Amino acid sequence: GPGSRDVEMEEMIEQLQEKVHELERQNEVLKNRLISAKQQLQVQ
Amino acid sequence: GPGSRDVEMEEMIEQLQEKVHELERQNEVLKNRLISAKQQLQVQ
Repeated sequence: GPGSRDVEMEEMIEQLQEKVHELERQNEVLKNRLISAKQQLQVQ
Repeated sequence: GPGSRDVEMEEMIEQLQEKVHELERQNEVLKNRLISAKQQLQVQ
């Protein structure tokens, strides 16, 4: 008989949560690139 | 199909999908700001 757990449901949810996490990481990288460029422009 | 939905689960899934969309929009803007500045650095 089928198991109590729906593994496919678990994976679908985990995939969506990981998509949010990876976009947040990419957002942070972009923000840091902008910070870095502005810091470089401000010298002198 | 038949219209049976768990309201709280559906709302959480939609909120996560909207977060993905918002992060994608935000990251497009940051990337395009960086591209714009590089293009300006090419003004000869």
